[PDB]
Amino acid sequence: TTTLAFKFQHGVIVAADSRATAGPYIASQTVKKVIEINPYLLGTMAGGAADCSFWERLLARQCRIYELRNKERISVAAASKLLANMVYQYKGMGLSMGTMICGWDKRGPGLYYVDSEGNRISGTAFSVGSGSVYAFGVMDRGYSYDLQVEEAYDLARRAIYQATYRDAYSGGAVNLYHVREDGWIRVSSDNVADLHDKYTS
Amino acid sequence: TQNPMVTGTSVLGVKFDCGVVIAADMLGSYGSLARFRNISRIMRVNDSTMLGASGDYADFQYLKQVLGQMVIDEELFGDGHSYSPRAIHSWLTRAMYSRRSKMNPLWNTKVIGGYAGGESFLGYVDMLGVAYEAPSLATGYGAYLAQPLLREVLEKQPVLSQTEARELVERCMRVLYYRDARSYNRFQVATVTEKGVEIEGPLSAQTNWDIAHMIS
Amino acid sequence: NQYDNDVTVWSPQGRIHQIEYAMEAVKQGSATVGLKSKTHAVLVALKRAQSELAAHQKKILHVDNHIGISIAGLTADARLLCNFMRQECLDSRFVFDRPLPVSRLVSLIGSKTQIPTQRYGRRPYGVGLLIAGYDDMGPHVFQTCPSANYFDCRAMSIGARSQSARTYLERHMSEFMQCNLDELVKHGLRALRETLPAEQDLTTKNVSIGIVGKDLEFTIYDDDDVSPFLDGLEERPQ
Amino acid sequence: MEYLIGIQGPDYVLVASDRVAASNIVQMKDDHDKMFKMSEKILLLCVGEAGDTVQFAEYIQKNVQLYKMRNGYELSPTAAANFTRRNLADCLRSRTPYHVNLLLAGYDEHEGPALYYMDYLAALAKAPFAAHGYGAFLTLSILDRYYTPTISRERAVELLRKCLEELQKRFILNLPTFSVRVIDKDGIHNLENITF
Amino acid sequence: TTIMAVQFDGGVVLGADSRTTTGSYIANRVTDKLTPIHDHIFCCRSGSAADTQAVADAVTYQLGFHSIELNEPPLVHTAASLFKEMCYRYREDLMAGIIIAGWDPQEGGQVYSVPMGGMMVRQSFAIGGSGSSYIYGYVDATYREGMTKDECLQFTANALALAMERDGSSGGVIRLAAIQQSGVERQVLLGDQIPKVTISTL
Amino acid sequence: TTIAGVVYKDGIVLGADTRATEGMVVADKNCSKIHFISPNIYCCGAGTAADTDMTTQLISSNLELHSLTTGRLPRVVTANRMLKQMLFRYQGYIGAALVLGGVDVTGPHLYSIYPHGSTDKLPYVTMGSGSLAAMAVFEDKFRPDMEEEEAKKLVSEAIAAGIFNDLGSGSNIDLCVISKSKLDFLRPYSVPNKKGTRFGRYRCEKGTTAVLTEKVTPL
Amino acid sequence: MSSIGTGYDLSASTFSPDGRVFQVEYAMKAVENSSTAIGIRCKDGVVFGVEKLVLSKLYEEGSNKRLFNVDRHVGMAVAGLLADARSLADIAREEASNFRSNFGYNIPLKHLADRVAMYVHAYTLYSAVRPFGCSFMLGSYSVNDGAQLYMIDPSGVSYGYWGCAIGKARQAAKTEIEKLQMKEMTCRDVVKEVAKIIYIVHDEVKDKAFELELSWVGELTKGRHEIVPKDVREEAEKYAKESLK
Amino acid sequence: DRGVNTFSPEGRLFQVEYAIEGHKLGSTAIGIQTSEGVCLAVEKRITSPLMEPSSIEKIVEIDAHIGCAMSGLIADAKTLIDKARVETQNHWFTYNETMTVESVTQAVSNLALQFGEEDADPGAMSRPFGVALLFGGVDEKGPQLFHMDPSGTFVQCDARAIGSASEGAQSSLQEVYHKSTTLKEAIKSSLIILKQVMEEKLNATNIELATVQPGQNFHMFTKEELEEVIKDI
Amino acid sequence: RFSPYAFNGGTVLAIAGEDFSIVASDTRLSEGFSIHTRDSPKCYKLTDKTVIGCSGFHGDCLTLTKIIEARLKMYKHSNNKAMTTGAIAAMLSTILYSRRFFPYYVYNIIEGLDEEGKGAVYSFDPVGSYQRDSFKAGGSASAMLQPLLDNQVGFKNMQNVEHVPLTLDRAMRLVKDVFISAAERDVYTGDALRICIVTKEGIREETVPLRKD
Repeated sequence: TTTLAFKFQHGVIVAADSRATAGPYIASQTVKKVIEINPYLLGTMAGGAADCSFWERLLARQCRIYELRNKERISVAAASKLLANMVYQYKGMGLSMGTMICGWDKRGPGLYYVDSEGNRISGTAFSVGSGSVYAFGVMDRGYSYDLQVEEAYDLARRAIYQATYRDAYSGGAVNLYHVREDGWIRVSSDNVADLHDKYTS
Repeated sequence: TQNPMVTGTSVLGVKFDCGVVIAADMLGSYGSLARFRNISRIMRVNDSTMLGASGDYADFQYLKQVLGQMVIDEELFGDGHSYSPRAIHSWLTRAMYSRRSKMNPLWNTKVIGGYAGGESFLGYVDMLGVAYEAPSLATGYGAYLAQPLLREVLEKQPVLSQTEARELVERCMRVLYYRDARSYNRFQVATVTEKGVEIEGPLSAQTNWDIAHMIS
Repeated sequence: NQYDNDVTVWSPQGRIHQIEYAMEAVKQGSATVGLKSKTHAVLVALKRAQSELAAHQKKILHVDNHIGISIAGLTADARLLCNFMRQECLDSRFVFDRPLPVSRLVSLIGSKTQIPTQRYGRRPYGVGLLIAGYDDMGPHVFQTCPSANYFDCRAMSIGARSQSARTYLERHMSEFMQCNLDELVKHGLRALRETLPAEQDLTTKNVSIGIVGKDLEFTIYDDDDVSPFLDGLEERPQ
Repeated sequence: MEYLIGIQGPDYVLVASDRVAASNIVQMKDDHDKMFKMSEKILLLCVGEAGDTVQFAEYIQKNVQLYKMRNGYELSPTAAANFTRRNLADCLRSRTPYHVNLLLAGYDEHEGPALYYMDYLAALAKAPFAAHGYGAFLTLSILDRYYTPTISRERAVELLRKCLEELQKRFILNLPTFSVRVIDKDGIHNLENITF
Repeated sequence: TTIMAVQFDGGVVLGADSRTTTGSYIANRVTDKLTPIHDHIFCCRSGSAADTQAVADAVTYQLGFHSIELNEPPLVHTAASLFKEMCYRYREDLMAGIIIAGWDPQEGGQVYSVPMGGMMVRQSFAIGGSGSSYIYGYVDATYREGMTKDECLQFTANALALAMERDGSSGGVIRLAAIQQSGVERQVLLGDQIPKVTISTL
Repeated sequence: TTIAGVVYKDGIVLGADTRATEGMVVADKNCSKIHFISPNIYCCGAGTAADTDMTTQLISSNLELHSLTTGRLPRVVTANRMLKQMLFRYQGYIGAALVLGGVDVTGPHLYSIYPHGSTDKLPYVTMGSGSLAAMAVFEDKFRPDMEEEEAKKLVSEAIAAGIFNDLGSGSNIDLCVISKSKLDFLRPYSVPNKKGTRFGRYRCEKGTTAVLTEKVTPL
Repeated sequence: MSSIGTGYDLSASTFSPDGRVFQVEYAMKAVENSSTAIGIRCKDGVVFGVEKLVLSKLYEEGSNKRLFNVDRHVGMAVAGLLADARSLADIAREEASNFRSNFGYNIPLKHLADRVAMYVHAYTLYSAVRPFGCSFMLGSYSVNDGAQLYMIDPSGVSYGYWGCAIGKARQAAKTEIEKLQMKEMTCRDVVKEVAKIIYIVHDEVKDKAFELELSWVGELTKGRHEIVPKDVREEAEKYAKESLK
Repeated sequence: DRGVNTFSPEGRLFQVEYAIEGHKLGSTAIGIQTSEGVCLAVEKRITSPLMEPSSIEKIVEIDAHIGCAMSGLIADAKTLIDKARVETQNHWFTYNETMTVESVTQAVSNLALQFGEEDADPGAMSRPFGVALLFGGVDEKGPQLFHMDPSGTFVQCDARAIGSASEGAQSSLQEVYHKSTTLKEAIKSSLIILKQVMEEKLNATNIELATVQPGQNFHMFTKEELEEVIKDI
Repeated sequence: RFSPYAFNGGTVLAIAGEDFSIVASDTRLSEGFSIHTRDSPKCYKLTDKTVIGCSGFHGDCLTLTKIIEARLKMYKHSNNKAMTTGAIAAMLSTILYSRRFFPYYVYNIIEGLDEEGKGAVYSFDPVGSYQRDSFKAGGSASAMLQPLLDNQVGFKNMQNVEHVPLTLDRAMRLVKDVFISAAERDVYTGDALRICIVTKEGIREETVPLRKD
């Protein structure tokens, strides 16, 4: 429903799509940066906006879940990452807010996708996004998106979406960091520039 | 920048340091809004035997810092086994009290000029009422930073390490000028000198008002 | 006896044996020597370990950018006290921003150590500390007891069989004062070796040095530059 | 505050409750597959309604509380007792710094009268009743039930009441809401009912 | 409010005080006595609003009372004026209370202090205070000189208060004058049938 | 709102008050006593806002009780002043209570008026509620500033009667509370200035305008 | 009695049928063990004379010192265990520092002495902690309160003295004070006297060896507690030595 | 009676001397630092086949690339390990990278001796723990094995053994284990030494091995891997 | 950005360019608290090792509080972690301050420019709200894009070949520094006196004062 960390579900994977951006949307403070951070190999997330705030809540989420997963020898789910983030952030509220992370893992009841925002919204949908400009994007994408898309098939879907998105979008100094998450692993498909993909596609 | 509303204000205090001494003129007179409650007030404090400090801005606020500095010094001197008040110690400590209050949305405003002589170094330092420390060449305080300081800086630019005497004429000159440009001034002003003897600040001495000029 | 059931138990003489008995614990610890000149404060220490097939973990601890300590006694307790001192030294650096006085820091340890010795149903801390610190009044090397009293020495040795080492300290007492950094460390090694038997002469591996002074901040040499001080051998001077 | 859309029609053949899946932040819908009726226990429901975020928040705490009584008593907790305990818990949270008005919707099995629905206002008021609406919508639906009331109403007749509402909701209401989850509850399990 | 004043005497102090504190039209205290003690060493004359002065007045009384009995010989006045400072440092953006402290301690010898509502404490010869009791600037300056004679000081205080009550509105009714020596406070009450009336302002 | 005065006379202390206790300018109740009797020794008049005054008297009464019993001294009005000043500060200067504390010590009878300020206020003779100055102003006028007890008691009653006449808020009976330090004579009817007209004629109705379908007693 | 596991020396809440408290008494025997600290009131100041115990051969000045500055113008000489003395220095210095801050005048010795004594006395009452094993003197000059000398023991008493001794030799040392007129007498002459008393009282079994430390707080220092000059110490040392012969 | 807090004329505390003995009571654990990685081996020593051998653990993770074998009272150690888990991830929030073997070990050791039996806070120990921990992992710096004692003396090791065989095993390690012995050979050295304290022969249900090797995270050896080292001892 | 209210302003503008092992950090040589500049001398820059050089600017009250703290965090890090201060010191400090300043809005941009204790050069940029990133261009102050661009155009060489056809050397960066400072005075009117550029290497600290042109 908004950008900055966004995910949509498939059976085979989830798509992880994110921006590299510095500051507010009015200027960058750097050009080289990747804001993409790997908190656990369960999935990737990274935002922007109120910078301290996103990093703080995810770092708590990362601490709790990772200790529990690693020691217990029981894999934590989509539901668990989401519950930790939710419980923490409402408490901390009044100390700036703007967390926009997308939680993925495969569970006993099948693949589960929950969208975590800083209001305290916790949502499953066709595609969800939290941050800013993807709000427009969910409209075109839904049409070109099946319930279950293959990984390869999904990579081609991202390339077209983006290539039109750069033409519409007027935010510069970004990269589209593309990751497919095959469950409790995370691999990086490509980290292609938004300026490159308009020519290709 | 913000500053609290000031009632009793200390304003224009110059300080320029010469070898193993500093000369200062600070007003001895603190107006409270309008009425000059104390024409006899002392903005000069004794941290220890070879330190002095002189402060401007809200006079009230200056007294809060004096006590904290005072209680810390009282415990630390007298024993002098290796611990006592030292030139670096007074500057930083006083800066932190000011920082502590900077964290709150109301800060206690005084802008201070430390001249000290510690364990081996003669120091002339500037402390702010929100914090910050540095060694300084010449600094003004309160109203002196906006109004006279640049003409004082200009005299200093050929010779930055001149004598007490040359400083003494400038400072004596500066009160006739104080009256002319700013209002909440008196011409009974205090001459403070920090030396190796101690911190001396005799009573208010005066010279001409000189606002009787009209020649164009 | 029953002059040492708790650290509140007085003897008719008017002495708590547990605080005294806590000093006997310092003798179980490893030999450390503290020496000062007029520009450096030097700490010479014995490191021991259970694996000598592995590098020996330092017995010199970090307190400030010009303060280092050498412990003799209880290892956990010395580290335990160290943290109170470390917190204060680093805090002193924020607030006061002088290079903190050895005499000032040491008295604050005296207030905390007094707490359990004053308190019933507790043990004193049986660790003796030699602190090297350099402030702007020059070096000081101070000894702090298992009690709470301090000595400002020019040279001190507390630890195992420390008497043997003092015989050296008594003999070159005049010399310490004039020295530069190099000279302080060679004397402390010659002292250090004496504690131990006649036929054991130190290696660099089990020697850690914490050097403090006017020309330097805080550097710990574990074998780094230990080899030249050790050179010029002298073996157990009686 | 009331500007959701709930209706619950109590009978003792069934109790039909429906809600929209339409938790919307920004301009699009974060939930539109998540169910808006939460499972406290396998025969008990709480439906939390208010702000989008505050809804998810109310349920998780409550879920722990229902189950806990089940454990403590060693039987299913009393319906009357739970409903009152859910009212004390929503008033306690009201005191706390974040002010939370929450419309709760209690479905319980009671010793009488049969299948029962106990009704909760945004005055944080527990009330026994038959014929209820939650949300801004409560006001029209309670009134339609009032013209034609039955509290032992069969399932066919429940569909007729529903359909006169659904066409009205589509053109006269600000909730055209083609995305709805509708469920009819017998005393043993949750059955899914037709959606218009 | 009240005209309060204290002028420094021979080695001790001469006081003046009014008897009304007014909040505009409504009298906060119809009767105000600022001659009473607050220990036997120190006395103060309290000005500003009624509530701001009263709260300060009871704490300096408590601290001072404990200090003379605990020490065994009485405390000095310089302590009393610092106790008032502490309070004002908290209340320097909300309330204000302009206290002017005078008496004499035996132990270190005579003191005249002004502790302000911003918090300061400084030694003066004579200070007169209140908001509308600042209108005697000429009067205080001409009257006070360095070591003024006791007979002159007595007349000048009564005379200054009179100029106040007539000219400022806030002032009014019985002037309470107090002359203090080393261990004793002696008060005289000057009629409000007596007042010297202002001469031709029209 | 309320019209309360208490006086220092040549006898002891006479408190005068109108009955009515009002929540604002409208009567919550037209019965009871505005001037309240506490322990035997302490009487307190109440004025200004009702909500703030009744509760202040009540809370101080516990404190004063503890102090009286332990100390075994009779209550002092200066003492009473300090307790109200400290309590009201604790609350943070919320609400309006002009309070009239009056108690007899072993010396003279002593009367004080404490407004809500949290002042250390010494009167001479005072009246409270309404506007503090406005009520106080009367005392200077009718009292020559000391006259015999009986003459003074008719005088307060007469001055308080005038405030009742001028300000219709006060209504019903005027009570005089003659207070010593063990004798509390509560004279309901010192003067009745006004009273209502009889509610003799009904506005009752038979059931045919509203009816009843139940009469049962649950168990 | 002294060997026991319940009460007596474990407690101090205990009373004997005589009324005694043994623990508080054991604390008193502890102050006795080390050498004497004397402090003499003049009508113009206090002069101390302290034996400063030489416990090694690698001494520097101020090592194991017993002279503390409680306040700017208060000096404190301790006798008995130095462990307990360091904690007592922190508590006394702290009560004084806050006093100066608030009152803004020189701490009256009568007040300071009452507060430290209360603290010692709170421990003697308690069986929960032991009481300090030292006895101390506080001595001072001011013109706001005069020259004052006070003494606080392990029990928790504060009374003023005009010349006091704490430590082993105190019964002998005190006698020498009755000989001297010291109530009226310059602080310059009294330094000569404290030095000669100490040299004669010392013997090689109260403690091995000492370093003479005298201190000023009087008309000479102008109301400052400072250590005496190198000159002053040596002439007073000399007079001690000449009287010793 | 006399207290336990007291120092003895030997010059050591009573409670602490008892705690070392507590280390000696339990099962033996070997932690060997090789420069190819750090292996931790522990004996299961099961007496019943109804037990499920996976869930007998005595190797627990401080970190995701540091493993720890613990000895003496199994229960007493577990608390120290619980506090350790919170610190390692906490370290990730602040530094923004994972905790070292050295940092974690010094922080737990401060807690090890704090003991005041009477008149000490209930949020602090009345008695010390009788556990010796062996923290073995490879971290940013490289393979490190640190040893922690119940006396709160921490030291760096390359080969350390603790448990009933603690003195015997430790001597025997110094002999075979050197830094001219590879990682797989370290696993063979530990297995031989293990047998005297064990009641039976070595098996793949009677050892549990886990190795943390460079460039890899902590791996718990599977039944096949345990069995390959069993074949050649 | 924000117009000084929360904390005192003290102006100043920071430019940062990273090469490969040489990094220039420049800020103006002034201490301000008031509209006038007190003294040219400053202690905005503080070095902790030759390995790391930190610059805190703007408000002077902020500048002293955090910089000393950074010296404390360094000390702690060498002891416990056993990695000498550098990159590791830098990531840690930016989180704790940026929480501290951002509810009551941040008026200092601290920039840690160093080498890691394992090696590889990092130049780190906070907005004022916690982020750390490695950069080869950086602009920081209210004018957080005014320098950024020159480093983007000249260093990166994206649609540019006339500053270098590749990427700048050490000799080239120092030449460019003097030029950039002369330029800044023209655009930004919040400076007085002198501009100080410190060049941070793993092997040489350099300092140069340069007059305001």
